[PDB]
Amino acid sequence: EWWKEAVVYQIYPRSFYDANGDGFGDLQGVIQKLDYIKNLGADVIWLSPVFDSPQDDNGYDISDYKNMYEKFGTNEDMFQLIDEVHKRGMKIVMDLVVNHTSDEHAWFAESRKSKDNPYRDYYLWKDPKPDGSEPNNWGSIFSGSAWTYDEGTGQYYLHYFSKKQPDLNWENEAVRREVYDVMRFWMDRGVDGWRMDVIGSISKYTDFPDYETRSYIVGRYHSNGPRLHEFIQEMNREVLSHYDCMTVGEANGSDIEEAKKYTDASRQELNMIFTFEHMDIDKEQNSPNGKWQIKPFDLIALKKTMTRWQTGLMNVGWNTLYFENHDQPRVISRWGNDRKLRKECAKAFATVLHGMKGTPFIYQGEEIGMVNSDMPLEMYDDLEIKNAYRELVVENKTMSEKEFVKAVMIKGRDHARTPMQWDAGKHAGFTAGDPWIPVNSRYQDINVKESLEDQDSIFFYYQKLIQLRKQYKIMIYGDYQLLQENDPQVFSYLREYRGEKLLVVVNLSEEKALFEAPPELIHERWKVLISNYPQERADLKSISLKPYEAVMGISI
Ligand SMILES: OC[C@H]1NC[C@H](O)[C@@H](O)[C@@H]1O
Repeated sequence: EWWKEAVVYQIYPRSFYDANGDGFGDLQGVIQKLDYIKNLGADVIWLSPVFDSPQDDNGYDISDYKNMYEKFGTNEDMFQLIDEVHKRGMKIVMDLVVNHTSDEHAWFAESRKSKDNPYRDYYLWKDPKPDGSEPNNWGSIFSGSAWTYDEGTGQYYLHYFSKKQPDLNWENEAVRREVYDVMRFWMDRGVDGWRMDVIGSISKYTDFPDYETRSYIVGRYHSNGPRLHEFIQEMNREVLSHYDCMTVGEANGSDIEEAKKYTDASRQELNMIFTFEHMDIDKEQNSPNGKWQIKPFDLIALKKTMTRWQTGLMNVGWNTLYFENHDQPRVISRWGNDRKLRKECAKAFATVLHGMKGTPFIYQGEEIGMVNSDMPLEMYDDLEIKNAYRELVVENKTMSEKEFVKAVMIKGRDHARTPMQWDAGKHAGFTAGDPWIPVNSRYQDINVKESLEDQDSIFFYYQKLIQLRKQYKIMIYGDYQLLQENDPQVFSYLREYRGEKLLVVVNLSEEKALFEAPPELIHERWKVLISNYPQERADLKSISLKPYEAVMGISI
């Protein structure tokens, strides 16, 4: 169970480091930056997908599971990376993307040819309605219908994501066997585990029932299908049980009850899952604009949600801890201050997360406080934006252009995908060429070089949080109790382990706040383990908190 004690660094490789100068981050670039990641202190790297792919969804549309996309390199580069990771005592986790393939995968190129093609049932084909329309009213996560018509065979195929991402038919045992072969191919070559892309979607309701009623709907049927956990238990039996591996499922649609199904060790499924419930607190529940209908940051909602996951998986299963990935904006821009208080704010969110029970995930650039971009809408790359613009602004007019732009400036996935900022030179030192997407305009002030030269950097704060997790067993194995539950500024909680107490107090606001210890804790003596402000005190019975002040103390 080394995965319980791990800290994971997530790499989005096309934006991490470009070794050959074409503006596209590559595998040799990752290799050159492994020493940086090890010095930070992560011991597991999760690579977003580098498999061959036409890049309709930047690698999450896979056309060959057993070869690299040309701009990342060759399998020989991938094998070298695996060796270089292991040489440094680290582990490498790959992205398993098996809810769907590219429509340019050989399986689909065969499948679509005819209803009697041997690969026809590798995907999900349905007749039109009598009037020619789609089999049902299901929507794609990237706007529009979940179905696309094939003129040649007169049937629609299903895609929860883009039209170039047809969903695999997991009802077909041959499909499941192909997936397990891919897993064994890579695990036999040293891959230490898998992050499983939208694993909550692999089981469908084969009736494809309409949602109740907007033309296209995404809801309860898009995840948690009737055979989901049967399939994952099979995957464990056939593959995962045969390897010393780590698994994290990207569990779309997960609540805390579903998380127990996924992560209870006695169920022999996965080690941990990503949920979206803490990421969902700033969208309206059921707007036609989905994620783009933004609500202000609500700390009470964050506290209640994260607390439900800490208590729900306190003594069974295991949590993941994240605020950032390649699908989320920079958290300090989204929910905090990314200007005069950027360093304090970045360290505050880091303290909230890393003081909890679970496996922390650091997204590339989070550890230096990277921020959202001011680039104009036409410089965004993500197909999600182009498609939502068409549906929400042009066709349905449920958002004005101005409000859509404002929402994309807060939540667009490309705020995670601008190049990693290594120094204040050209293109922040990401590339000698022309980057595939613009470098954030603030890179001269925010970059790895200045971070390593500044003892007060966010980077060294993250490095210390990781050191503390390795030093203080209470951080890995202590229980969890929310304090000051209804305080709208202060996120405070207590971990307990073998008579020790860990107190975490974080002001997640720009204004002065007040922490008062619960009365039974007022006479404890504390050693401050970390704070984003200087501390010289052993009593924490009341703390007058400055903007974004974070304190972590251990009882003595
Ligand atoms: O594969 C579809 C979808 N799954 C979730 C991934 O994190 C996201 O980047 C991708 O677009």
